[PDB]
Amino acid sequence: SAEVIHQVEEALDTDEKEMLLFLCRDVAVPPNVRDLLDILRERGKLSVGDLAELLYRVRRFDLLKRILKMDRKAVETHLLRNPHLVSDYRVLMAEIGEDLDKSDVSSLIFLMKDYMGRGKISKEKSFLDLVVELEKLNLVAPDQLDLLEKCLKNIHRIDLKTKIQKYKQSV
Amino acid sequence: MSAEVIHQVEEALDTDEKEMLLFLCRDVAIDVVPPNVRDLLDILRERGKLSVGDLAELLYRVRRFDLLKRILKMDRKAVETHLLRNPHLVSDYRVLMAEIGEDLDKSDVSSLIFLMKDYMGRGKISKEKSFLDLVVELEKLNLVAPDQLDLLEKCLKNIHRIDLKTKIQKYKQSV
Amino acid sequence: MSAEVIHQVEEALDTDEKEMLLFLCRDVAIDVVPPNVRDLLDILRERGKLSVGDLAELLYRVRRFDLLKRILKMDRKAVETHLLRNPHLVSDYRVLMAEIGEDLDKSDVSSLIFLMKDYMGKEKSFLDLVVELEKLNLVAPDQLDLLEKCLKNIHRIDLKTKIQKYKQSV
Amino acid sequence: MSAEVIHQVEEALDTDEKEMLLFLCRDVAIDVVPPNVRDLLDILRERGKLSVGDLAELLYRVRRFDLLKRILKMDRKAVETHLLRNPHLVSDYRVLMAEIGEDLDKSDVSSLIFLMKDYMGEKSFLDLVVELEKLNLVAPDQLDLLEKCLKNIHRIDLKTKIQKYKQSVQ
Amino acid sequence: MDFSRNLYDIGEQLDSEDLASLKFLSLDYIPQRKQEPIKDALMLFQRLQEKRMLEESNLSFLKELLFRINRLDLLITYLNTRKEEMERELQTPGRAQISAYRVMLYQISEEVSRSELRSFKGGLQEEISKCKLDDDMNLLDIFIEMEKRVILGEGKLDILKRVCAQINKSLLKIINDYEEFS
Amino acid sequence: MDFSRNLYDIGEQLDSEDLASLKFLSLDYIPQRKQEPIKDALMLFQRLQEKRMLEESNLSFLKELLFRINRLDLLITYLNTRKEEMERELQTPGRAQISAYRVMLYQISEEVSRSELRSFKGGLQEEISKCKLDDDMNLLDIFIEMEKRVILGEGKLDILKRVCAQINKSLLKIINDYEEFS
Amino acid sequence: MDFSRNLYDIGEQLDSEDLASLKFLSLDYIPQRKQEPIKDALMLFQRLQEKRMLEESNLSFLKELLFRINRLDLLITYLNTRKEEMERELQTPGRAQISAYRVMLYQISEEVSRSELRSFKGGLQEEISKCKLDDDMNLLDIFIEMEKRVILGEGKLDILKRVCAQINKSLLKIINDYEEFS
Repeated sequence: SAEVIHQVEEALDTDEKEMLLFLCRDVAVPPNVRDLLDILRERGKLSVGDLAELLYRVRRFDLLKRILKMDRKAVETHLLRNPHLVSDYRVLMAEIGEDLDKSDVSSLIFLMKDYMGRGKISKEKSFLDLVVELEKLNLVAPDQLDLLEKCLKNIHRIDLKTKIQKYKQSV
Repeated sequence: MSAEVIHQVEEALDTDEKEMLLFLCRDVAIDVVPPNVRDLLDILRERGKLSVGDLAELLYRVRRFDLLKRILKMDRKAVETHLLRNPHLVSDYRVLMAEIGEDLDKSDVSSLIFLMKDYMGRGKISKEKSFLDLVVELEKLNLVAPDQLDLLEKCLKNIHRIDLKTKIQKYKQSV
Repeated sequence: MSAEVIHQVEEALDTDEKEMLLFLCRDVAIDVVPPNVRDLLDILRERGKLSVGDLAELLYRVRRFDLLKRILKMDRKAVETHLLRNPHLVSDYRVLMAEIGEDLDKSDVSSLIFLMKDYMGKEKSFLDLVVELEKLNLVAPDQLDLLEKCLKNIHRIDLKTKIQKYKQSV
Repeated sequence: MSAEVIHQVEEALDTDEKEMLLFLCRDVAIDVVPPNVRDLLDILRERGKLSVGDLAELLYRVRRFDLLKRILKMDRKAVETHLLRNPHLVSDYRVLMAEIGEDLDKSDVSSLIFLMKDYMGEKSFLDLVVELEKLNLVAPDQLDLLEKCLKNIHRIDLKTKIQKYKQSVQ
Repeated sequence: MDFSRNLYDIGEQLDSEDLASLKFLSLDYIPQRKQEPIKDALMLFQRLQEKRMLEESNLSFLKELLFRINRLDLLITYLNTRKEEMERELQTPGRAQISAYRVMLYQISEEVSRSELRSFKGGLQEEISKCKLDDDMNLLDIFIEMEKRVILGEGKLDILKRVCAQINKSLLKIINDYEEFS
Repeated sequence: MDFSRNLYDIGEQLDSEDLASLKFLSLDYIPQRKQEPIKDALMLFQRLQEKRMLEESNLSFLKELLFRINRLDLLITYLNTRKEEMERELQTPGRAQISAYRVMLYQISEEVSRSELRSFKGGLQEEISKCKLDDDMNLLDIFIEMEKRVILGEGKLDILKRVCAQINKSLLKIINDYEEFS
Repeated sequence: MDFSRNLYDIGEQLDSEDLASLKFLSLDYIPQRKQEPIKDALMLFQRLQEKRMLEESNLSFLKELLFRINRLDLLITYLNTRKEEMERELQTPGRAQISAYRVMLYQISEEVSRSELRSFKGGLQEEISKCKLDDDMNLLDIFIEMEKRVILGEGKLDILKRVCAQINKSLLKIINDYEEFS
């Protein structure tokens, strides 16, 4: 409808909106969430089974049950059948970003500055900003992750390295 | 000159030696205020005045030779020879001040700040400060200089300590 | 009088000295409140009220002789003679307030604000406190009864002596 | 008074002061919401409700006696007499709301927001008040919800203030 | 809005250390990014509500959390639940919403004094950088750091056992009990 | 500003231990979260003013607090009230704004030396971990911890009697007097 | 900075007992809150300078304190002042800033042995808790506590006489002298 869309757009978060934009970048930006949803409804497929998966990707089960009147079972079944909307590459990127504090991103922007300009990265940026900047530099892709893995190993986060290895083994 | 070794050195040093390192390189980075170690090292790298020899000299000054042995695989003899054959990155005045600060206990800073209480203020000296901080504050008043150590000499003599006075006189004769 | 000299001066100072300088220069720029010290210095240069002697006076008020020795190549005696000759931009009241603020630790200012909470309503500093008192038209370079009384009540008599000496000077 | 007067007023005011002024004149800005404080002052002056007495009233409400002494050369007694004699421009409802907002702290306002997020569903207390007014949950005749919320957070002095005001108005 | 009032009353009886322990015990359902700015019980409760693990009809998670930190008075005063009921509920398999691994770690953490902490820090000088061995660090900080560098986990315990053996042996008893439970 | 000045003078005459005793005694009207960041009497007086238990026209609670900690010189100097007036006022039912149980706890705590404290800590090794039995703890902290774990409620006192029976028996007399009061 | 150097030299020779005696002697000039963190002569000198009771122009207070604490060598060395000069100055009315009440109390304190202290504590164990009656506690602390409970003061001295009469009479003689002086 429209009231549900208004509640959805008003009950989200700025960082949550940033994560949503980062995730939707894969499909291929609208600064506002409402324009992005209009685009998804018009050109893409704004299906319930897709929006539910998108919200479940960011751990917002409260809005999932409150608005959709559906539990985690429907999105679980949808994921078990096929993750049509998003890619596991974006999911892993978001999950990795979710597990980093201010010191981690500070060390990352310090270390990756070796072959990136100071003004190119600027400051006050999240891990999604680093990811999109690397994508613009065109050396990070769902198949090439050795440089990222090495950089992660440098800052002594080996559990995330194991997660990267597990993801690479899966696909 | 990678940033990786820079981060390794930064993480491998305690906060106690961080302030000493900032004090030791105050003259070189004098047009700007450095907030911490990483930013200061970045500024030195950007200015081009930072090299492997400079880092080795600073590490030798802070006396952490084992870090050089494990990372750079360099002993104190090599850095000593390099310093002998090259201009000194740090002035002997700075290292003298640092050694004096290291060679004292908290039982004396209270007496010293009491002695020079006239020059400073209650609010400035209320918080606990190290010897190097007091030296920096005195420098801001232009009351202590590398070529002018008379007031510090008198203050050291006032605390019934003369070995440090002998060290100061030795530095003066080195001039 | 180079703008780069201004930038170097701004770089050398820290946040506390910047706060003290802003408080000192608050009176002359009563028409425009400068959110930044660089903007304040630019305004002073544009108005023409900022000069070599003016800058030396302002720096001496903050007790930073290193810049005068290095940048301005001047000592305290020459600027002292100039100030004895040239009229000063800041009143003795402002420097007296700054001196008093220098000698109060953060513990006792809490006691002072606790005393004065009756007349008003959070990491407050003494300079901010006196600015607030000025805003409510209670403490002025003319009348200082409130500050003197409160200082006496909290067992700080030397500041009372300083205030009385300043008043006798006037 | 003149354009330069209101320009100086805008220059000398603070962002928190401007926000509190905008909130306070919300009742008289019912016709339209001004995006700017200077725009609001111009609208009020062109509406004929703005005068020297009204300006002094607003400045007293925001506690800016220093400007009144420096600009309009007036004392608190004059504005008190004008308030007592002339009709009050704004209701004491807004005054009480502003005074309450002057006391609640960031932790306090966050706790209140968490408490009242149940009925609804960074923002300042005044923003919460205007939100409640937008939802028409609190009005100058109904305060039981706010009283209960304040009681639940162990801030009883504000409850006493509100009850005293409610007794006074009737 | 009595539910919010009850939650506020519960949160108002927590100091800094209890908040830190609660934050540590919630690492299995809260990411570090969502946890860095957390400084009050209300924020943590809002975070839990966002994942719909806490509501009027669902109080089990809160009960388990409060039970694990032994703050029984808060349990009995507001939630109207006694010790026997919680013990029976946790005895039932399938009702455990928190891994016994984290619980064992927290219980071990509660059994260290300052001298024992200094001895532990001195013992782990060899395998851990002094930067992570700051004197300001508590046991939980060390545990979080060790888990971050995957030097200590569910299957990685031998270094932990060897280091803890020096201070005490009942710690080995607890570790063996947890291992047997797995 | 005479009222504020008088309050400041009153606050100027207290050590850290008296502040700790006051904080313990005012736990009923003050939650822990506000209790924790308090290191001077002025903040405590601010909180009490916020709860309107102390003002210019209301000084009963302050007098009660000062009398209960055995500080009469302040009462006679900055309040001009001797022991007789306070005792007569306390005789009035409904004016004892402090529950007698807290007073009894404080009185019992006031009659223990260092050796007795060590004996108490050694005897409380039954149902309390030795972490709370470290030598840093005082008796009031032990009471707070026991109250946290519903072992020393207003109606639960037998454990206290059993532990205190190992040091002195007049403490049993005090407890019996308190019970007779109820 | 010669004057500050002289002050530091004077403060250097003081010991723990002398520092404690000086802290006690300045009770009416230093309240409890400032008094507690005092652990050196320099802090005491700073506090005295705060109230403008010690400076370049006025040095009578320091001489008075040194004469009271019977440090004649320090007086003759670091102040160029003799005992005769101190006696002449003290003979002049209004020059002494220390109450003869405190002076005689300190003098009595200096004339007590360990056995006499034990006898005093046993004689006054009824009205005072044992924690304040610890063996390490000297007479000054007991006097402070007694002043706190308004049982001892200028207008009430009978208890002091009754307790002191059990050992010596010359102490009562000094008490009578002080009574007749005022």
